[PDB]
Amino acid sequence: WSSTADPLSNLVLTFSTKEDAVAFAEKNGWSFDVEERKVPKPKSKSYGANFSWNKRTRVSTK
Amino acid sequence: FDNSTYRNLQHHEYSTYTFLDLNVELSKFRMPQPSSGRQSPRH
Repeated sequence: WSSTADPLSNLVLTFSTKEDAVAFAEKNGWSFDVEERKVPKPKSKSYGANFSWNKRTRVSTK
Repeated sequence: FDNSTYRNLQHHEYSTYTFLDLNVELSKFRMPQPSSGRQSPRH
């Protein structure tokens, strides 16, 4: 079986914002690394572009 | 003038290549085709 010796291997906390998590980590004395939130960028979707007269976006199959 | 006779009988002598032979014959009558500017959508 898989054995461990650190008691915090299953500790995961949930926070509403990054600032709340940072404050909680700071008051508990834990050194922290913060990674910024990644949001997918908005994209331009056009169904008609599938059938373009002169562009490469024309599809060869459906 | 009379309505007794059936006048659509030329299709009884149509062969395997009649349609495409007519297309080959029609080829000389057509206007130049438009162009999209590239050889294919993959070009």
